[PDB]
Amino acid sequence: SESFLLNLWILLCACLVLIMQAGFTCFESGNVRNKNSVNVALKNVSDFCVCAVCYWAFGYALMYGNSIDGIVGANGFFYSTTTNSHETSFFLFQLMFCCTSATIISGAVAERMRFTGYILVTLLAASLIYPLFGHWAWGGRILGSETSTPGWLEQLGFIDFAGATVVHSVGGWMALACVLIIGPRLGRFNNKHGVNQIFGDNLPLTALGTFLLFLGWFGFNGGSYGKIDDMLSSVFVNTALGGTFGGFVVLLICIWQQSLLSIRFVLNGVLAGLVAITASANSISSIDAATIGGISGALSFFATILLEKCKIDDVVSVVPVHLIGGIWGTLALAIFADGQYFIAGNSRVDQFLIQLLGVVTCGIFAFGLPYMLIRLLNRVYPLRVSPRVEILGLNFGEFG
Amino acid sequence: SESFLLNLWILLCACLVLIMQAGFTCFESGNVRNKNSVNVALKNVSDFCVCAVCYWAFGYALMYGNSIDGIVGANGFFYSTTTNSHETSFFLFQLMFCCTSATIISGAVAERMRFTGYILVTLLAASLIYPLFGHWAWGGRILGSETSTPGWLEQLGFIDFAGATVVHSVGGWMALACVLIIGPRLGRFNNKHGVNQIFGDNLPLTALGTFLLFLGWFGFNGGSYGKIDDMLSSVFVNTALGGTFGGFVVLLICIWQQSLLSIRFVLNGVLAGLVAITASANSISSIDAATIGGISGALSFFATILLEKCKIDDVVSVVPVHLIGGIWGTLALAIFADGQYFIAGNSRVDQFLIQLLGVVTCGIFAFGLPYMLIRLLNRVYPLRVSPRVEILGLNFGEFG
Amino acid sequence: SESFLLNLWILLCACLVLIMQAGFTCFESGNVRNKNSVNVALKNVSDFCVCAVCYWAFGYALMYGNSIDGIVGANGFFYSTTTNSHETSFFLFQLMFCCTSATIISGAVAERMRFTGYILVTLLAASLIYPLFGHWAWGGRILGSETSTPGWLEQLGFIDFAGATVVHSVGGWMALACVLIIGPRLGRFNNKHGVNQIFGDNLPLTALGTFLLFLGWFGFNGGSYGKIDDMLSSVFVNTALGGTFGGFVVLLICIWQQSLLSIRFVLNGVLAGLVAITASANSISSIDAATIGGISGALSFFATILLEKCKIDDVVSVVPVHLIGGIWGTLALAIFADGQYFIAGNSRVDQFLIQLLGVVTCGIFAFGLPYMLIRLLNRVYPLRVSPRVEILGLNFGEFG
Ligand SMILES: [Cl-]
Ligand SMILES: [Cl-]
Ligand SMILES: [Cl-]
Repeated sequence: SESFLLNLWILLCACLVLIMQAGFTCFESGNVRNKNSVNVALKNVSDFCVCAVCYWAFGYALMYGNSIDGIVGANGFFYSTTTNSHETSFFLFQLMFCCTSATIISGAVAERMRFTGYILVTLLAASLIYPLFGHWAWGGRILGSETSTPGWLEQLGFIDFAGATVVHSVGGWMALACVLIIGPRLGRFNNKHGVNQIFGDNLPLTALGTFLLFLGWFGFNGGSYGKIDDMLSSVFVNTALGGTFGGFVVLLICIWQQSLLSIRFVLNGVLAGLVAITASANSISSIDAATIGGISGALSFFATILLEKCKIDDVVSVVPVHLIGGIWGTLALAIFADGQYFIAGNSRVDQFLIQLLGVVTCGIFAFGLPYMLIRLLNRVYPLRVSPRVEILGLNFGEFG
Repeated sequence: SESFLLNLWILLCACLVLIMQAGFTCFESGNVRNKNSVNVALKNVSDFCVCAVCYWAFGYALMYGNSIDGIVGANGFFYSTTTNSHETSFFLFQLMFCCTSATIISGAVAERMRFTGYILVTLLAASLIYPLFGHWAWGGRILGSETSTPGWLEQLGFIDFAGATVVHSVGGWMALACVLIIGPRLGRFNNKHGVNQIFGDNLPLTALGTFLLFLGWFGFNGGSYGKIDDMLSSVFVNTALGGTFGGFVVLLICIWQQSLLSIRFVLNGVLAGLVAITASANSISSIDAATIGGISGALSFFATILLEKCKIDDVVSVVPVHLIGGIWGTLALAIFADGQYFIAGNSRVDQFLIQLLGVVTCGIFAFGLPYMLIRLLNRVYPLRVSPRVEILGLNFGEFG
Repeated sequence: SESFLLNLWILLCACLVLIMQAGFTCFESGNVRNKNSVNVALKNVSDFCVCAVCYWAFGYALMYGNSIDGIVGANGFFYSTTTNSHETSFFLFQLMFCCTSATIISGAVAERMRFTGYILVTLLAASLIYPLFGHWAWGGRILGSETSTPGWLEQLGFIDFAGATVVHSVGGWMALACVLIIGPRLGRFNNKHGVNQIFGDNLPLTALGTFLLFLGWFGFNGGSYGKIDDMLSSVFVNTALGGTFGGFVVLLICIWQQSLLSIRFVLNGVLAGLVAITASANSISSIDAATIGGISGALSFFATILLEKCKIDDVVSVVPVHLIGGIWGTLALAIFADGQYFIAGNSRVDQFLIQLLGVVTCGIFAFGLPYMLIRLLNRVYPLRVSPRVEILGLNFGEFG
């Protein structure tokens, strides 16, 4: 039966996506202080299970089900059986994407968000924000379907190969809302323009985590390809170049400017390069992959510094990596991608405009609505830990 | 040639099984104190090599060779060549299973078992217990054989898709024998009903380890499927749901009862869910996978507390995860599995009875015989470290 | 299209090779002191990105391009498009090999080499040494080419299945040059024959790293196979036996001689066994894989002790593992490999002689030339950190 190879491919790609969970756990846990080390681990596994349960129970239905009004899908609840012989593999892969998007959120708020806060934000992400935006961008993109209808953004021509916007930007916007609402760590910023660095206690784990993320990204992009043809290997090369030029560019910056704890920035550079090529890995050349990735690295470095100037404390640099990288990648698609991947009646300017409309829509929905709901939640159920718990650390203070 | 795809699948699944070794190393090492950190690592790599050598030299022969009397197989020693074009891939995968079962044993006895004790218990597991029980349950299940004869349990109808009993229960029973014989850590229990917690010093590594185990489990189940058809992806979905509902259920328990160091229990919940679906991933629905996994999570939580009440010190909760999860999964198969996977002349009651006979046989052989031999060994070659070595830690005390 | 399965195989094997990067990071970082922990991580990610950029930009061209004079290839710069439907997958896999070879170098010089020194040595490796030796040994071995010409060593009959010489020996020779030039750590050796051990502070990570390397090695060997046939699974079995007998033999030595911190040696044994079978995994029996791997383990143990006697400080034992294992594997091919894999007009003696010529050529070029250039560089740009930085540690002293 023909359908075997593609199913096996998707299943293996889904496995690689799951290693990104290990990667996030390591990346975050090494960027935090020992007194907070256990919290990050509990949240990463807990967040995963919650997200999976939600996506299985109804998130897949909302995102990929037949569209009632075009807002939201309305079938595929408690996913089990299908007549589409690619759908089960696809469901598993898409479940891993949902888990990715939500996991992304949690690294920004480290060292001062209460545990039940991670859970409630994860619920919001998995239940509403991710599947709804998902439907609008990718609602019609069901592997092996005969019967599918495009989401409204998708129909206007919005392109996102593997989720620079759908996964990465959605996570990043929600992370930005979270850090603005809970506020900066004690001791991070002082009085006028004072910025103290707070360094993780297990930074080798952050390099392990960077390599695990990089590995998982091959599955992330490779499993989104929708088929097999002789151009699949070009998605892999472009993934490798995106990440490596992201890091290499930051390395050049960093040698030049003699950055202290340069390890944080080069590692984030790699991740930003990977995020940026996620929109377009299938539609660009190797030179353009290097270019897009490299620029994303540079953007991540400058965005990190900008956030500090704004007194926003994003512990692992979710916003510089995922949000700025994801916006950059989504727009860059219009600039660099071979025009044959666009709508026939779209020029590069037309593609730029719809990529931008997607970016803006994502910001309004994934920053705007969470910002309002999380601010509401926080008035009646404070999300920041007590000063005592922050000082002593979530390990002893929160988890005894 | 047709046989290529299945061979490549098995080889990749075997690779995933090997990442479970990394996962066990991290899971255990994070649950132990720094003064013992090196011991756990030395034992994990050492145990692997010993087990592999044994399985290659003769364990495969005993487990899968043509059956002399039905007790034990008697060909395939020093495995090299075959006329079965699937046998070499299969041998490698089965070798990784043997290594899995033995590795499982070692986390229960942490912080007070002498190194050479791990080695001798590993020898017992790999040489006798695992391959013999293996033969009885799976002796006929040689990928691509024309000529095979079923083991006696297998012949009566005993079902175990990927080893809830064969791998997980066997390891767990041997772990239980080991902890009973070496006894509890100093400072764990006091006088009447006193229970002191002893917490690991690198618990982020235990989350890394949980994700690596979860990833490896896809290979563990996927490589046991015996073929490819369009239902393979359902084994993957059921694996994902088993693990995630295991963790999710414990999370619900834990929020409710406000558990201290909840991270230990949610992580074990995930592993218990995975163990439970290992018996039946190919024969149940997605809803039943969630159900079986979820119940396994709950059982693991309550079993953990029960063992403490019995003053049994199982450091990483091998028995709650692997043994209680494995027994539960093996019995649950009769309750939930589609009856088409049973013998034609078996009802659910008949299947329940043979699943139970398998459970009991496993306990008698894998707990009973090791308990007796290890107790004998311990009289003449004490397996517990000296109090000085336990207090100072196996790193300095044992490994200088 | 037929070419799909092999491409997917190569891409997945390349993914496994990338996990070796994670493995090296863990292996080295656990063998170093906490005060140096961050440096090792920064160097591992930085080294990767640099190597990738070089290999993409021109290293692939030098190594695999059409041969101008036979010294060096001269096309394939900024690799992008091809008419060979296997070439892109191959390029990615070969890029990961180049990164492997260079990464290997860096663990020997830990705790006292300046960061910019790692970068400059990496540039030398990736720009000149690896691709040029690569061309001579493997220049004609382009997956799916019709038009290829063999490198001069290759033409004489030099065999190296996956790079015991090309990857491992090249890295090891360059590592040896580096440690001789920067010299031993402060406090390592004293006066006459005094040897103080300096132990890593996170040795559990070195076991994680050993398992990740072992896993990646399946991809390393499997992706070098050049095709699919029914003997591919035998390369996997031989990989498993090589590594496990390497460790098992050292375990036997170590129990016997009661080695302190035995974990370091057994782990290195496993890696040495894997390195040794890298030359011949496709051409030997399972018994010979065990034999070659086992001997490599023993050699690694004795080489470790020898280097200490010579007052050479190789922190993670790169030279005992990669160089001594790689030389041993390359020569062992002549001894054990089925003669059908040789040139028709070559006996075992003829094969021995060309394997030896390859070994010697590699030493002259990959030790001799780097030794001279790095010694020159060091006169004008000292590669060793200041005593203050070594004592305080590269984390604070170098990275603030
Ligand atoms: Cl935190
Ligand atoms: Cl221990
Ligand atoms: Cl260093």
